[PDB]
Amino acid sequence: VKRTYQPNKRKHSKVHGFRKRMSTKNGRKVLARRRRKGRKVLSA
Amino acid sequence: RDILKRPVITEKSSEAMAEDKYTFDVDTRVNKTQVKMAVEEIFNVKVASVNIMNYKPKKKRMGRYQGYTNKRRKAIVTLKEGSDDLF
Amino acid sequence: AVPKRRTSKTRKNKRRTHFKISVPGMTECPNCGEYKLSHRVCKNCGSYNG
Amino acid sequence: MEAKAVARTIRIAPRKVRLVLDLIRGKNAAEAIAILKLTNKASSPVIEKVLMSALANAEHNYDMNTDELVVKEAYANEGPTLKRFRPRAQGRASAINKRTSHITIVVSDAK
Amino acid sequence: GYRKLGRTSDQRKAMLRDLATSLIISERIETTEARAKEVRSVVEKLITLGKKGDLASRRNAAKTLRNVEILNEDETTQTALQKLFGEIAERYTERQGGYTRILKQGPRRGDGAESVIIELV
RNA sequence: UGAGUAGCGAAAGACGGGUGAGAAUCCCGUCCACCGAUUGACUAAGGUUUCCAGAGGAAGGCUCGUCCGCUCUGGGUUAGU
RNA sequence: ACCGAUAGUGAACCAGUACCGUGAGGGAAAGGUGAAAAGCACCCCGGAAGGGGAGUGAAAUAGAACCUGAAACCGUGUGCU
Repeated sequence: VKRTYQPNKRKHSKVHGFRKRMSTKNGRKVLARRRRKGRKVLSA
Repeated sequence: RDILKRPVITEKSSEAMAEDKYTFDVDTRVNKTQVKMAVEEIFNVKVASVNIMNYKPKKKRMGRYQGYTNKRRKAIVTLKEGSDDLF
Repeated sequence: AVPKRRTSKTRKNKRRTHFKISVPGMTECPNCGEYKLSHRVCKNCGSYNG
Repeated sequence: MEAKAVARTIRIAPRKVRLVLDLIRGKNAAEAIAILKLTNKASSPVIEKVLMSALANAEHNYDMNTDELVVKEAYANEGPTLKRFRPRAQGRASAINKRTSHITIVVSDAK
Repeated sequence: GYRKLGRTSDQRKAMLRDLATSLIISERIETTEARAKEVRSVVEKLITLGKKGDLASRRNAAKTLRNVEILNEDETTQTALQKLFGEIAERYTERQGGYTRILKQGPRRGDGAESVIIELV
């Protein structure tokens, strides 16, 4: 049986990366909500 | 300049192939062209070739505080003339 | 099939009446002086010598 | 006069140890070492090391001869258990208990 | 047969032959009580073929004994078959049956099995 | 509580000699058995020190353990192609 | 005429941290030895662990799993039956 999560370094950085969220206006609001809460890592 | 940080003395690369090669520690933002010229400026020797490698951080203190060890950059030089780069 | 009711301390202690073990059935060897099993060798200094 | 010796944090489960302590209870000090040495339970070498040290206290600290020592009291108490998990089918998980007991041997001289 | 000893047909014949060739090179081995009663008959029948000495007896004994190099002779790589028909057969030339003796030791640790010692008388 | 009950996850092991408080389970030797368009030899992704040596046996290993992909202390990745 | 560790902020604690999800996101548990470490020198059994004495202290059944120590529950003796 084949599972639903196959790891990938490039696909994880090209969709949820820091530069990916800093290119859109709605993604810029995601980094702000995590700074307000105080998370350790912002984009991953 | 002070490119070299510390000398390394171990079982490998020291007391074995150490009479003709020397193992040093440098900063993590230097290339072997500077490492070659910096050795000749401190010890007045002539270097044949330089080999440099990198090391990733390694975990430590398995238990309460689980942190990471600093990364390092190891260099190995070979001299054609001269010796005694350490004592 | 699941138990319909809880188990008492009385019913639990009555069932374990015969849940015991017996004495190993040992004798004395008149060569090593120590206790030992029957039809076997003295585990200390000595032998069977039957 | 008495002499005690306690073993704490013994990994063996308690009710597995009580089956052997019901054999040396009331016997002599010589008849009990043999009963424990010629049996093949898991807690056999553990109870013997506790009964042996209880006789070493009766001769060093207290002053009495071990020629007529009898086992006066033997019992096992509970201890802090260890909680573990065993994965089962369909994602369920069961609990596993790594229990612990406290062993106690009391010798006397009957006087 | 007599008792299955918890194995299958082909595995039982490979184990009984392993113990018989071990009682010839060392003359004393430690085993289990149930397996000691079975190898007791395997070795006592091989000594009977050694007292005959015929070529038909040497070939009827090559079906059981494994090919091992006993150094009991201490020279020339003597085989498990060459020790038989020789010093073993000379020791029991007058004895009529009963060339095996088993002694009991006690239940072992972690198994509760009866350890025994079987040796040539 | 059910209960000292179900289970302990496809499979061939035997003996002698060592180590040690303690060995069916660790080490060495011999015999036997299994795979062999693969249970063998190289590599990409992925994992991220699990690699090596000397020490340790509380917890983890579905038993044991002197052993370990576990614990502790030092080490180990060299390119003009 | 507010709370006193299941309370009071999710967080008295090295917490938005273990941890759980591809991700946006969701989220705990864990305070108290003594006035002062004065944290049990030495002896005995044991491979260790843990104990029995002797000492420290006003108190060690105050020995770091350390103030008081309830119930469920698991035990060891005995007076009647």
